[PDB]
Amino acid sequence: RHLFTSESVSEGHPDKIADQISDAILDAMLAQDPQARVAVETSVTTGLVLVFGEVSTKAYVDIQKVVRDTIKSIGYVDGQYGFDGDNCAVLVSLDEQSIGAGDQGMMFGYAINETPELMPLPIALSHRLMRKIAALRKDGTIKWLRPDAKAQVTVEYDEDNQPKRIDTVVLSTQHDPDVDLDTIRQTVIDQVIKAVLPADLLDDQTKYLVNPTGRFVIGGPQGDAGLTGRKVIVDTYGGFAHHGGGAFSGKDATKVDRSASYAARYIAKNVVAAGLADQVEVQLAYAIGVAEPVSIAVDTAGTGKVSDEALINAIRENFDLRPAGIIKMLDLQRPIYRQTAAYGHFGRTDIDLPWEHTDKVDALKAAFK
Amino acid sequence: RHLFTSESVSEGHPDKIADQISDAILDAMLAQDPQARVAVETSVTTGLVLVFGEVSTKAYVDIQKVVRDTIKSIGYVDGQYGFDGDNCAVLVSLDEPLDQIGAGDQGMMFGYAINETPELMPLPIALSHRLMRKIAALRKDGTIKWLRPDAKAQVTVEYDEDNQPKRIDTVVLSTQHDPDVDLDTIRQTVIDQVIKAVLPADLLDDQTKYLVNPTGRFVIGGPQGDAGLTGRKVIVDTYGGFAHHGGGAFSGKDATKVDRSASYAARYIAKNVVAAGLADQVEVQLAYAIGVAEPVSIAVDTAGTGKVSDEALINAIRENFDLRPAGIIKMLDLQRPIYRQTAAYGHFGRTDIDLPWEHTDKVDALKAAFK
Amino acid sequence: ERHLFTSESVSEGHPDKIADQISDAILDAMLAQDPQARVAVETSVTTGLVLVFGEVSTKAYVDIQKVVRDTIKSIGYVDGQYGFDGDNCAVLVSLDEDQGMMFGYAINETPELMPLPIALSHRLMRKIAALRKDGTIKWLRPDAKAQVTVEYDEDNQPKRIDTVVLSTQHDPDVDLDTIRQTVIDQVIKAVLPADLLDDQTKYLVNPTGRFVIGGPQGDAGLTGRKVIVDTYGGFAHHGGGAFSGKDATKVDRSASYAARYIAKNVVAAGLADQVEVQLAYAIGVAEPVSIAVDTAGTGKVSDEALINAIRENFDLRPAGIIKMLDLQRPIYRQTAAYGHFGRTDIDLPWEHTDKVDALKAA
Amino acid sequence: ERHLFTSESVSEGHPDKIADQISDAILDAMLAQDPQARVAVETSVTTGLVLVFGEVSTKAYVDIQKVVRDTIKSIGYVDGQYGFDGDNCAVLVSLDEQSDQGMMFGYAINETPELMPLPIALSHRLMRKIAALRKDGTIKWLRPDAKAQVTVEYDEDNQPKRIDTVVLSTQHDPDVDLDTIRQTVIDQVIKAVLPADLLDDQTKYLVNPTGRFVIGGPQGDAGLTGRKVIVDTYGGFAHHGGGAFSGKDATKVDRSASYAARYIAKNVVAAGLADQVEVQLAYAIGVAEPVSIAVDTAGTGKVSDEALINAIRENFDLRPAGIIKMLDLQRPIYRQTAAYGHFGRTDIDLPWEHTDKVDALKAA
Ligand SMILES: Nc1ncnc2c1ncn2[C@@H]1O[C@H](COP(=O)(O)OP(=O)(O)NP(=O)(O)O)[C@@H](O)[C@H]1O
Ligand SMILES: Nc1ncnc2c1ncn2[C@@H]1O[C@H](COP(=O)(O)OP(=O)(O)NP(=O)(O)O)[C@@H](O)[C@H]1O
Ligand SMILES: [K+]
Ligand SMILES: [K+]
Ligand SMILES: [K+]
Ligand SMILES: [Mg+2]
Ligand SMILES: [Mg+2]
Ligand SMILES: [Mg+2]
Ligand SMILES: [Mg+2]
Ligand SMILES: [Mg+2]
Ligand SMILES: [Mg+2]
Ligand SMILES: [Mg+2]
Ligand SMILES: [Mg+2]
Repeated sequence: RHLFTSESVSEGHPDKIADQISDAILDAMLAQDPQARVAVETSVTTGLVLVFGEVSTKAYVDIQKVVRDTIKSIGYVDGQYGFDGDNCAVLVSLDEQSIGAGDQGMMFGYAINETPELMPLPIALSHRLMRKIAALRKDGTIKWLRPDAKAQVTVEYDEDNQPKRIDTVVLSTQHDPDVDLDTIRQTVIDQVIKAVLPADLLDDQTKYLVNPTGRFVIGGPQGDAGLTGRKVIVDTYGGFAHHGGGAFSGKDATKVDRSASYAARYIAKNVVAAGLADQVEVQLAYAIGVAEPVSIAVDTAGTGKVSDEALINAIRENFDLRPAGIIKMLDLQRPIYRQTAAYGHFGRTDIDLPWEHTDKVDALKAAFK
Repeated sequence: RHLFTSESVSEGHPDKIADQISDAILDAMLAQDPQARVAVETSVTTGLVLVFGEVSTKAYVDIQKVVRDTIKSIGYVDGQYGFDGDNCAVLVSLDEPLDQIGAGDQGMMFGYAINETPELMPLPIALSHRLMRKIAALRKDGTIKWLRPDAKAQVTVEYDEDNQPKRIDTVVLSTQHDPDVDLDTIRQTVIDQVIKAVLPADLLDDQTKYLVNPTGRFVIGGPQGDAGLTGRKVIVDTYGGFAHHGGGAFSGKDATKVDRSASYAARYIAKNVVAAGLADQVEVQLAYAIGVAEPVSIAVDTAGTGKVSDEALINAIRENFDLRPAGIIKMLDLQRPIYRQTAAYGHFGRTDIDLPWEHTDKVDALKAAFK
Repeated sequence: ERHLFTSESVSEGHPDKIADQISDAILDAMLAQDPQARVAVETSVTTGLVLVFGEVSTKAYVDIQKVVRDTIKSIGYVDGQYGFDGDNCAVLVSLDEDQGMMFGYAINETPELMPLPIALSHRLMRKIAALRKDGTIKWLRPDAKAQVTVEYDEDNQPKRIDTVVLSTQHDPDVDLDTIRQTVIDQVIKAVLPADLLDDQTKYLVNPTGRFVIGGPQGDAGLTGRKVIVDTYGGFAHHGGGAFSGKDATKVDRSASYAARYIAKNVVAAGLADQVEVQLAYAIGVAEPVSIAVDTAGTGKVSDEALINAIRENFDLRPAGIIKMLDLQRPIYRQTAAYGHFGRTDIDLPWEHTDKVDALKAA
Repeated sequence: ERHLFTSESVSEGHPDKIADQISDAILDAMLAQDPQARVAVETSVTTGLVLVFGEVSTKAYVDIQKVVRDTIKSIGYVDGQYGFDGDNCAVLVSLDEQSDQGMMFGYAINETPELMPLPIALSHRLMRKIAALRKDGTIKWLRPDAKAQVTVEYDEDNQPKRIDTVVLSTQHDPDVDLDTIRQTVIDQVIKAVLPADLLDDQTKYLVNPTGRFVIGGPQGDAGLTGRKVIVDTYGGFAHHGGGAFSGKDATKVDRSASYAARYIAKNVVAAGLADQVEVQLAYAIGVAEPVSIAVDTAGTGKVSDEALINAIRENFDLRPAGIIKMLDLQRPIYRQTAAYGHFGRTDIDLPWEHTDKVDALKAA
């Protein structure tokens, strides 16, 4: 029985709090200094936010205000949650310091026509569940919802490895303590899960598990811990793709780890959007102090409507893949990163990310003329 | 040109300092309480070690002593380096059949093995690990007294049309050193006593690029200029990006965490399959459901190197491995202090230490399943 | 020119007192299992944070996190609406493994033989706290402060009470007029002696106004930054140690307790109306090398003769003081708020007047 | 019975003084750009750690990390030798952004030219000398952390009769034996600073009686802002309202009125209106002027107490705002006070140590 599970987490999850803080600080600095170099880790545990890293910028930023404001947007805005943007400890250890690649790295991109956003079905549905739960909290539709939430979607795959059905949805949400489990369960199933899962993939055997922990009143960093870059699979493709092993949040586009991974997605997505494959993993190899990627591999899983060598050729001709090139190409020296630090860097329908534009379709179509 | 790069890092790298501390605390507790539940993150920056997490144990452990002792073994001792086990800040924020123990995460875990190396690991990650382990051994036995703990290796292997390892294209190796040694000496010494001591001669040619400390001088390192966190070397810890990920991290977690135990089990499978000659390579894929001991689903990718059916191989695995969380713990004897040693130079492919999930003692069981 | 003198006291809830009580709660925890425990434990508290740091040497097993969080809960920080909570705040722990002057003071201004300003300040903070904790006033929150200005006559006798300033943390659902009338009636008028009050006595309750979030939230607190509050409200001189976080091995603490024990017994015996006792220790000499005494000419006896009675009736060696006052017991958390001296509400050995007959007889 | 009195001072290197200097270095940094800067900055220091925390409200842009690490380097913790280092130690920062019915006491006494009690003054002079000798490189084996305790013997009339005991403990490189440490401190520090006319063959000199002392600063110990208040003031000769100075801008009457109280005491005694005086200021909530001024001359008054209080009300602006203008306190002048005493300073120029109100008081 071919079953595959992917997870996503809300803005409220401690690991995502860390990622959003790291990227909020990045935005704050790019907002004043497009040239800002940034390398900012965040750690969060019971009542604590430690920010630490190197930075090099002309920008003047009140880190405390950025951290506390980020935590408030997420929804931690009164002490009944245990965690509060105004009342939590914030400790800061920042150093201040004011082409060609710096890492001998591998970066991977992926796309697949399983969903309109060209993402695998499990990660895409997980993301849509966390984004819906969050929207329902924030617009005030469900007043008892608290920030921290998690979804795991198990999809059952065919003989052809096509998505046959949805086997299990696990969804856990933080809530006000004045709401009983039966209400939380019925409400999530009805207004979150059944609002987002396509009806044609559900049957009477689909398992819906809401808050299997039971009550979940105190959350965020309170019982738990959270760190920058511990939701890499959530951040990318839910484990459909390979990894060079950087993490994104807290890093400016100077970091090819981040910029080439965005570029790799841009390629994969345009290839599949153009119909040149049903799925493709793009593999970029950089050498230290060589701008151009030293090597480009491509895996279509034999869904390629074109040669592998011919596809690699189209990509070398229509994408600038030098670190500097990618920055100009995707316009990455702008404060666009806080919004990526929850609900996935890839497959985003709710916000406009440059590497999700399908504006290289005509360029690629034309390359076979 | 089909090129593929993997990195490994020394005990001295800040991310690995974090991983070793988290797992040193785990060992300390298992050493007194095999039943110890542990979830311990570590963060390290300039002169600082923050330890934080949940724990539940009958053990009495001096966390400060464990952290400072771990940092000293790594080699940060007697105040030379700017990071020191005796002199650094340490802050601690700690909270306080075999069927019916089912899984807690609705997770995916992956295992991998490939006959590219005797340890049955991909060539890039394996060589990277061997370089960091050699540099470390040479420091610690005192063969090269000017070496400092923090070091990094990136090995680029060139693959032919059939994706077989053709040659070694580039080795990048950066090491921390005493400031009284010039770059030319560092470079010639690393090339001769580390790289040429470890890279198989038959994969080297006059076009192999050796870049040692391409940044230049590297005197202050560890957490000093940098930052390090538990579970930010997951690719280093596993298969150098040859395999897929459910997205746990290992260090700081007791074997109660199926994220860790099933990943160990998945390697044990993959390695025994390939060791038995039932494939040249296999990725093993385990799917667990919340509160179901048995994996709900097992997939297997041989890349058409399978000497046996996929359905028949999955069958042999279900018959010869206990894959219940509790089962894996008994099977691999995981309630022992065996984890500090995994937190640098890879969890997989280890020839220098004895890890249960690296034993090839299920070969005859699997061979026998096809006669 | 009006001879006015002001002293302040602060509640368990004040951030500096939170620090002092945590440091001393950890000390008690260890003495409770190991009377020989050596302890030197500083605490710092700011927005949502408690850093504990210091040296310790003990056979005791103590969960520091549990001690810190339990201390903070007793103080009354027990739900997140206060901003500060024993369950939800950050707790960081950094625990490793004198040629001095000390001063004592006593004065017959109050039955406890303390200066009137510090004594009244302490009684106000102790009453406000009792009223919160027994649930008499449900809208009170932990953090509170009192400043009592006493007017002194010619002869420097307490003539009247000029001003009482009292500021308390409260639930936000209670109006200022209610807070003021309630504190005046159930705290101030319950504690200030009527014979020292007149129609000119100024009562200022929460002159800042509303005060809903407090403790370490807006502020900062450190171990040993309420030394004047802890002692005699500025009537006395200081060698300049602080008490909380230190076992009785620290002569800074033990000799200061001993100095009070002397002063109090001298004045209780009627040998003076007031006395400051001054103890000088030399490094590696058990006995104090020198004892001075200032009666402010209220001495019923010679200074040299009084010093003589003290040398004859008190063991003043560090070891001696520990045995004499039985100081290797967990009795210190109690002292870390509402004053080390003049305590009628708890039993401290250095407040016993059991050496009166010994000094009368001399 | 022998009337003996001991005061201590500590070096820049002592952990409590490291905390005080960091808190005041941050204050200076902000006043340097914003004279109007409101500041309330605590520092804590333990093994390899500096936590900075407090409220602040300023137009100034300050790299706190750079200020902390630079302060620690001046103190002498500079090249990874000592186990505490300005470049290698942890620095954590928790600063919030916002852009008293008190007693304060002053004291002066003609026991020393600076008009300070002899014990605290001599203690300060020993720590300042030990520090100068380290920093100018005269004694290369000295390390930052050091402590002095001076016991003075007093007469029946409480006049300084002699110096009974000097205790001085210094941190040192481990390659130097105790006999060298002792002879060097006695010769180049103690005998360089103690007035010969107060020494006799009974004067006890104890140098490093503890023994070896190679690791110090915050390493084995802990240090906090405002735990050297007696050292910072008058060595226990005076009374205390119970503020601490370092980390606080002059907006804090705790600090500004204490400076003002010293300014008064010193000018009174400098004018010869008394041999010693303790000045006592009482402030009431919402009254700029001190509500009450007491004065204790210990019967050394050459004038009435009521007449002296009158001269003080007529010649000093004692309103919080008044004191700031009077002593020009909205300037970066505070880092220098955070070691070797706020009062009696001969080596630096502090406004509250000027004796420029003598003629005003003489004339009254
Ligand atoms: N001047 C230098 N020259 C060379 N190497 C250095 C220098 N300074 C630091 N390093 C090393 O480079 C490391 C950073 O590499 P890396 O492993 O990428 O860091 P990371 O903090 O784990 N981030 P990332 O891999 O991008 O997700 C440091 O931890 C040191 O090991
Ligand atoms: N004490 C708790 N009570 C209730 N729910 C909790 C508690 N602790 C954790 N959780 C929930 O479980 C989540 C942690 O699970 P997970 O997403 O695996 O995070 P992680 O362990 O921080 N990261 P990783 O190891 O990289 O997979 C929390 O964010 C909550 O959703
Ligand atoms: K966690
Ligand atoms: K880093
Ligand atoms: K101290
Ligand atoms: Mg985590
Ligand atoms: Mg990287
Ligand atoms: Mg890192
Ligand atoms: Mg998980
Ligand atoms: Mg304070
Ligand atoms: Mg002292
Ligand atoms: Mg101390
Ligand atoms: Mg005050």
